[PDB]
Amino acid sequence: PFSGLKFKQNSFLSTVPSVTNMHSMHFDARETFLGVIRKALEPDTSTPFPVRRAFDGLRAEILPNDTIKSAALKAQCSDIDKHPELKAKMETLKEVITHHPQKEKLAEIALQFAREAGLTRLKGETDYVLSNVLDGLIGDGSWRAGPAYESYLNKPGVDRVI
Amino acid sequence: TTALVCDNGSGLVKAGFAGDDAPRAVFPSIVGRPRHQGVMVGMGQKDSYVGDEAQSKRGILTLKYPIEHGIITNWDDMEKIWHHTFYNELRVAPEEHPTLLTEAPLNPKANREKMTQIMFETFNVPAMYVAIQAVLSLYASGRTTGIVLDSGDGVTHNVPIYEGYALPHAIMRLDLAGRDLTDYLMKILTERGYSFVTTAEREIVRDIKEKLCYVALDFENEMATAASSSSLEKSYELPDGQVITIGNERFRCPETLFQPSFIGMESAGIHETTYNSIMKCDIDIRKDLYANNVMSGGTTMYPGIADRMQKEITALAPSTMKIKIIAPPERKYSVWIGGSILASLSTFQQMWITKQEYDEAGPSIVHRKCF
Amino acid sequence: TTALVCDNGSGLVKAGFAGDDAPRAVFPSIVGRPRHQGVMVGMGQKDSYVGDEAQSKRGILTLKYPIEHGIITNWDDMEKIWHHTFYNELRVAPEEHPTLLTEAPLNPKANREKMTQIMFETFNVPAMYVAIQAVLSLYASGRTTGIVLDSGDGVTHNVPIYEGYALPHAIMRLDLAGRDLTDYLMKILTERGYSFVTTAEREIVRDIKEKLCYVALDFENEMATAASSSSLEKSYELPDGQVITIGNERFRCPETLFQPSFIGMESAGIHETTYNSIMKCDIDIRKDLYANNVMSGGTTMYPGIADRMQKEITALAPSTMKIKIIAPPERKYSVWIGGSILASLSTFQQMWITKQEYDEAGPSIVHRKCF
Amino acid sequence: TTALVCDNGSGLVKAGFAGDDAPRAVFPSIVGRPRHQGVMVGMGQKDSYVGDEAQSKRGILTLKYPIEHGIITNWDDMEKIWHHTFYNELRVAPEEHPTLLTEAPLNPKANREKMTQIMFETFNVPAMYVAIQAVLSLYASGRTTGIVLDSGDGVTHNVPIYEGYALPHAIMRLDLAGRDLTDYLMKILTERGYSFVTTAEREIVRDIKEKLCYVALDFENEMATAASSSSLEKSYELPDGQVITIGNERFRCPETLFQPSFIGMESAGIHETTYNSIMKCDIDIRKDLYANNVMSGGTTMYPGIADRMQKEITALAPSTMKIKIIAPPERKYSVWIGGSILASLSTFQQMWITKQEYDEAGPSIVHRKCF
Ligand SMILES: Nc1ncnc2c1ncn2[C@@H]1O[C@H](COP(=O)(O)OP(=O)(O)O)[C@@H](O)[C@H]1O
Ligand SMILES: Nc1ncnc2c1ncn2[C@@H]1O[C@H](COP(=O)(O)OP(=O)(O)O)[C@@H](O)[C@H]1O
Ligand SMILES: Nc1ncnc2c1ncn2[C@@H]1O[C@H](COP(=O)(O)OP(=O)(O)O)[C@@H](O)[C@H]1O
Ligand SMILES: [Mg+2]
Ligand SMILES: [Mg+2]
Ligand SMILES: [Mg+2]
Repeated sequence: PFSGLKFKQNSFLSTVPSVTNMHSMHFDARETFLGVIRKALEPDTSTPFPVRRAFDGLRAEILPNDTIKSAALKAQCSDIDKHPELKAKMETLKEVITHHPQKEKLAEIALQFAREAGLTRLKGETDYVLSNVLDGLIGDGSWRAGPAYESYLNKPGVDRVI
Repeated sequence: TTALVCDNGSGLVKAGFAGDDAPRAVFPSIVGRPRHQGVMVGMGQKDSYVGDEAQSKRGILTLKYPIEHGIITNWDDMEKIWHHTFYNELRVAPEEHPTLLTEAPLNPKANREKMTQIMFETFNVPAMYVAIQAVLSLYASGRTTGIVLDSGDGVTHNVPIYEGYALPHAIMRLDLAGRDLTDYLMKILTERGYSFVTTAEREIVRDIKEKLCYVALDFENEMATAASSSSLEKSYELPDGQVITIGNERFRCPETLFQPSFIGMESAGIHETTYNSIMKCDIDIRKDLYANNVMSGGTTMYPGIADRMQKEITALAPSTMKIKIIAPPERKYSVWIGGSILASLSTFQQMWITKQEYDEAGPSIVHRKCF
Repeated sequence: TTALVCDNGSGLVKAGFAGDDAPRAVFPSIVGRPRHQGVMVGMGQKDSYVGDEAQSKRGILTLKYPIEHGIITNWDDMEKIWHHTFYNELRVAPEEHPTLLTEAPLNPKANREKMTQIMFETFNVPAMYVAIQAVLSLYASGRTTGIVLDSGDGVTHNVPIYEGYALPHAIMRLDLAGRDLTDYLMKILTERGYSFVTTAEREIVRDIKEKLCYVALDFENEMATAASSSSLEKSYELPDGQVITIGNERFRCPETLFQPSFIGMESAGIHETTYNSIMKCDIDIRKDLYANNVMSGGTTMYPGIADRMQKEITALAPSTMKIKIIAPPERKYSVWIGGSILASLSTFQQMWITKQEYDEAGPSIVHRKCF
Repeated sequence: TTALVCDNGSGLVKAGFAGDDAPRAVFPSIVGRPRHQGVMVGMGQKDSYVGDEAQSKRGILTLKYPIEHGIITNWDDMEKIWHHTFYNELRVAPEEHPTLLTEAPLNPKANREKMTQIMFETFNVPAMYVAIQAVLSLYASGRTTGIVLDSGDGVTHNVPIYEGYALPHAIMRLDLAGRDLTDYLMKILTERGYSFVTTAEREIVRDIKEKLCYVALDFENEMATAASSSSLEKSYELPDGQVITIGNERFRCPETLFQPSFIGMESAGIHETTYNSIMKCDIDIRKDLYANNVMSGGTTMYPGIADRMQKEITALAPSTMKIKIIAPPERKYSVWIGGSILASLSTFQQMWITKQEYDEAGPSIVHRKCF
């Protein structure tokens, strides 16, 4: 449905923050991961116009720029059944990011935001956008468990070593 | 009622009202995300500094520019800087005053189409207009003819223009500019060991450059003065306190404008692409372009740049007739000031791009408004 | 309702409620078993004294510390001391009030993982939080920037931090601290014959140290004053009655902070690992770290320690710009007081580690809470 | 008659004769003073050990490196190590054989000027020559084109070069290298409690690093293997006897080459500054640079480093065309072996820097010998 549309390569490398940045306690990882997905889905100008402004027109009510619009976006994410026409337009974007040409480089960095920044600390209770965008990049959706484990205690030998 | 004029500078966003002599606020075009822990609980907010507050706090930020080479790249950040212009530092409602964006010639179309689409559908300004950089600078001259060496932070370009009429085929444009100066100055400080690596130090390299670097009148004979290095070196205090000094690297950096092979780009220097522009122009105008050369843009605030190109174009011109280099003392703001004039003309209020004619036109309306 | 803050001191456990100015109870972190016959029949009970009652009864006990080098070693005794805090001296139910443990940076992970597992599965506190030592001490400063020479009884460490944001790679940490002072003071009392051998005498060495030892402004020139030994010596009454005196050993002991080769550890002194931390920090912050150096921790209560490091960092800094040493008169309690502030902030009650989120997380939850 | 080639390694001095396949002697670039009493009367001599004898005796020495970041700092010690090369381990008279020093690109000029002045006016060699590191490594390839990821102990750098001709403006250089790996490995051993503090332990950290650390193919998915920590951990016997073990810290340390934000330096990884170098090169050469990527230097002996960057540059390149990573099995000695070739060419004996042309030239002669 959005055929004839493409993106420029490596469009998001300036946007992904440092690892010491995302180890912050005042780091609301939602609006900076979406801000990566916003920049990563910036359509290349080689796409023709009538598919460009439609796909951009789908974006502004899905991935807004202002911090009050995305905070307003989460408000209907609690009752996504009662908002079908925006909920139905979301899986279109999920279909687009499924065929994204740098999907693996996204999917490598997408769950790098999940562990180091704690993006997926709800694990099944995250809202509708962070659910399917990760499910757009991670096919099996196996991100539910796995970042929580960190191999806490094991001492196969001697005590403190000096 | 009044109009705003806001030169989208590649390095320094210059902005202000129409009819004002000086631009109201000039701040560097820097957006910056922080890059560290933030173990404080209160000061961890404001996750993206922009402008002067990113300039002062530059030690903990990854300073990135939204515009490179005159082409607006990061449109998400470019909203953030324009929101900082209108609300945060001009304190004006953008929906009430008309704006006037400015841009370089020969940039991509989508740099212009997105720029108007992000102006109406985000800021809802009543009317806008996009101007070529150098054709504003003749309004700053108060003179209707002559080419312009408009060298900015991101791009340099020549727009030859006779009285009224421009020469669109003879517009030449080189991407060598102040960032390519700054990046080459970073390369040659390492020869003296002053290794300045990251973006915070890339900022203070420009403070070295704008305070110290002059361009030489005769490059080789003044290089030979640096052989008997007696009085060439000055010395600059870094923000930490330790001091540097710099010798032949002080003038060898702005010779990139004249020998672009120093940064290895295969081109003619800005003295020669001047003459290559005037040779492209028709033969009657060439007498008047030689008498009318407007230096413009903040890169051309190097001391000695007027005395150099007046010498060097004379080497290329036929020597039977005179050359002039019109270098005013307001070259840094010349694009804005000419932009401040053009919005104030009574014959201009029909030349805008209104919203009521935008809505049936779409973003291609600016291509039928002065190309 | 209210929270408890209990700094797990390496030498002195400091504890109290949130929002209180002074910590409620400060007692030395000493557990001690008796070591003799006990031929009395009634007084033979209470086979492990801890805290002040181990301090007064120190002559018949083997006084051992549960924490060495900031690392909690004997977890069996570490329960016994925390049970003494909550029940025996604060008289509060731990199941009702939230706690806030504090710890050094760069300690092992199991020092943190066991500490939370022994907090929930033993004391059943509602919510806990673990804080880095020195980042609490800036809350005691009421100032959001500057490195901290937080030298405790067991470890010293520097946490450089700009406004909000810390520098995790530039955190430096040396194990030289007050016990390494005390052990070296025991070595140099033997040069005057005052052989203090075992742990009861190791306690009274610290009473010699905290009452007498000052650090010299200029080490060699004030050593030469001890050559003409006229007014340097003071004299200290031991608990039995016989009196000692001490000369050049009074200031030569706290020079271990500056010459760590005295105890033979190959390191830079705390004046130099200060500067080595600030050189690791980025170049913009260095101007502000030099103006903001917070002495903290009980080891830095030596008289003259501020006048020394202000002199000595000045020897290492570029002399064109100023240095400051922020040494408040509450440095002994600065980690607690800043800990008392941080628990009292209204923006902090979402930053805890609750039990209801612990149960599906396990002890690795503190690694995703401020590292 | 024959020439010597002696790669001034930032970590390991590699040396030997011209035309030899293997370098004659490889010893670590460590000078070390002792730091203790020496109450023996006979063995107190030789107050500065250097090389392998400083390596074996490393427990009583303050091991310091003369070269950091590819820049020779301590010129007094740098004489001592070169005197150890010629006399103590090669046993050759330096006045008879020509030498060939090697160095990194973009180092300071005084690192080159002093290096030739300390070569003639101290060792009196007949003729010398200074070579860029990576341009020697193509001679080891036997191939005349392609960029080189020459990552040493002290610096990594890319020298893109087409057949014959180099690209001087596209030479990129990052200071992240094996010492920055070693220092970060010391930071992350403390998370498992293995506190290795001083320079003797900094040596044995490198023995941990070179024997154990591999780089991961996919960082996050192989980090998730360390969550179910079953077969990742190996275990290493320290020189005292007590054994360590290491889990996710084994591969997380060489990810500093790819995420330089781990040590907090704001840069692109060596996979990306590869691609940033090739984008700087002209458009015809880019097809051949992608087919010709030479890994070189001892840092790139990590297992899996070729399989990683072949994957990761493929993520950055346009996928329509192939990539190759030329990782020979002699990458540790590739700079020497290519240096051994270049001195042996019959077309090279006019390319030296002789003493008879030095004497009227002074130390600036090397700036007119291959920059
Ligand atoms: N006084 C000065 N001396 C030398 N260089 C200067 C001076 N002022 C500005 N510059 C250079 O000019 C640049 C500013 O150009 P700018 O006005 O932003 O061009 P544009 O507005 O077209 O982007 C700065 O980046 C700086 O490098
Ligand atoms: N007034 C003082 N004068 C000198 N030294 C002191 C003084 N008070 C405490 N100290 C030293 O500081 C140590 C206490 O440090 P403390 O604040 O308990 O650190 P921590 O809480 O990290 O254990 C004691 O061992 C003592 O030697
Ligand atoms: N086989 C190996 N496996 C892993 N790391 C290695 C190996 N060999 C060398 N290194 C690392 O590479 C560095 C040696 O690099 P080197 O070739 O000496 O660079 P240079 O010669 O420019 O000094 C050492 O720090 C060592 O840690
Ligand atoms: Mg300009
Ligand atoms: Mg303390
Ligand atoms: Mg080497």
